[PDB]
Amino acid sequence: LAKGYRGQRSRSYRRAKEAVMRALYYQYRDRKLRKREFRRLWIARINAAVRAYGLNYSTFINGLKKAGIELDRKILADMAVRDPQAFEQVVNKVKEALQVQ
Amino acid sequence: LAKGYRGQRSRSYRRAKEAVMRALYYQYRDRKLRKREFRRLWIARINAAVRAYGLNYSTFINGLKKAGIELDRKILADMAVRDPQAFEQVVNKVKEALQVQ
Repeated sequence: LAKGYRGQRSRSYRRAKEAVMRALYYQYRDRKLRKREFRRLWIARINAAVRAYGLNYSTFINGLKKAGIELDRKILADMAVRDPQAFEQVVNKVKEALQVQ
Repeated sequence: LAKGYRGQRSRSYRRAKEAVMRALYYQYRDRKLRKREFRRLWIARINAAVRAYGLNYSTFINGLKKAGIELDRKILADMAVRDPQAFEQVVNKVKEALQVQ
């Protein structure tokens, strides 16, 4: 046991652990960056979808929250292309929650 | 709000609710699957790499466990190409451990 537990003062240990640390870093980074690329499209797409409805990503979000609708950007973005009419409903239910005087 | 919380028996509900579930089933299937192609990739390399040292994926995993070495096949398949030498050192530790008189 030298890589699972107990950090030997071994000459070989120091080298193997260094390799383990480099695997961890590179992977962790690809994950985060890959994940950043998506969140990027999710918002680009959602904004673009509510344009024709007189809204922008910012207003659609701060509106969804005051209507009690709990949905993620990956779900939002998906719906807009999978079921366009259902997507329209959420928007209306949000325009209703917003425009109230 | 036939989406976030409270499942009102309206036309909107069912429609928007089916949409959510479809977005969920799809994104879930892609993860599982993508996570499944890699799992196969890893094992295929680690095997081919432990080849010349006189072992296969099976024996190498049995050894990693008798020597108390907790490393992922994700980490493993990484080291095998990033630091071939350090990899050799884990091999030699498993092989050693393995033979007992």
